[PDB]
Amino acid sequence: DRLGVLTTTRRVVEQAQAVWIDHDAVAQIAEAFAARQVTPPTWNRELHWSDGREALANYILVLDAVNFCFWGEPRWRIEYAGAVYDGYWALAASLKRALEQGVPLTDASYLAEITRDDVATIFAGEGEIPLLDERARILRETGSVLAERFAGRFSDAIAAAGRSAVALVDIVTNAFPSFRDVATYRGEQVRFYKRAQILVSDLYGAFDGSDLGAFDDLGELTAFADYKVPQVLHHLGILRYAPALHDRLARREEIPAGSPEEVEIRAATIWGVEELRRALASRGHALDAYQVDWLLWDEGQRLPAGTLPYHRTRTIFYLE
Ligand SMILES: Nc1nc2c(c(CN[C@H]3C=C[C@H](O)[C@@H]3O)cn2[C@@H]2O[C@H](CO)[C@@H](O)[C@H]2O)c(=O)[nH]1
Repeated sequence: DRLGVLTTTRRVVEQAQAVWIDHDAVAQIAEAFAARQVTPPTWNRELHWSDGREALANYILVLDAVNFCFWGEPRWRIEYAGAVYDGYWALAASLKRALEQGVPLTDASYLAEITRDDVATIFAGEGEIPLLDERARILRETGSVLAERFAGRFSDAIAAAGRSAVALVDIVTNAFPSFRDVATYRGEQVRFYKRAQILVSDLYGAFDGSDLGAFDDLGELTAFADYKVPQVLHHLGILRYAPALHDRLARREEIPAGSPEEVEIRAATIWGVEELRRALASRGHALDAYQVDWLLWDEGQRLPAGTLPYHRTRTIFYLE
């Protein structure tokens, strides 16, 4: 456990007061998923952009740099190629739309200099992308670190990982402050690394496990502690919420980032996915944790209305 995500989240799950895993539900979900041999959707090529290996690598870095927090009213929606998109697909469609119109979002020089007005246009639609100014600051940070550290080529960073998914997460969090996804719980550091781990899996997806997306240790990635996978784990009965937390999610009351309740949901999401992976594997359906994550996240896209709302956390980068 070379990143310490499973080890530190395990401490949270064992002590957790608002969140617990129903291991009976895990076994019952495993039985059903293993029977119909469910796999995750193929990495989505319609709404993800593509080009040369150097450009595609920078595109993945940019995509996942700003891959967070799409909720709010009025709902942020985007028009691309005849269809309207919200949430993640709005992020993906907005970047692809921009690049196709010749916006150089793969050029470190441009990224380093990008204005509030530039990213407001890239993400222009109904409402406004949450934390707009924050995404401008991250794209500047991302651009200038690419330029200074890696000759404006994320391929250099990937090359230095030596086809270790875990080594690449560590290289990203070391170099890019905004990818440092840790918290504390009862005075102990909890490590999560949602966006850095997503990034590694998105390279694997984009490059078909070849060239820059080649990794010999993808099994070492955990789930990505977001707000849809826990909502899917709650819907499937795997995650249970205590009264006060349940009522907060139902009332759509925002939950402060790094608060005990938020850290417990995220830690229980990691261990919810890992317990489902173990149970599935025991029933002869061996998947990697990131594959179980993708599968569950896909389920998140078509939950039956009346399902308990996802937790609302404003992703904070107070330590720029
Ligand atoms: N755990 C998890 N979270 C994901 C994703 C994604 C998008 N992933 C795509 C890439 C490969 C998968 O098959 C998906 O189509 C966004 N997100 C996050 O979901 C939330 C709402 O989009 C945000 O917190 C995003 O950062 C995921 O796969 N797993």
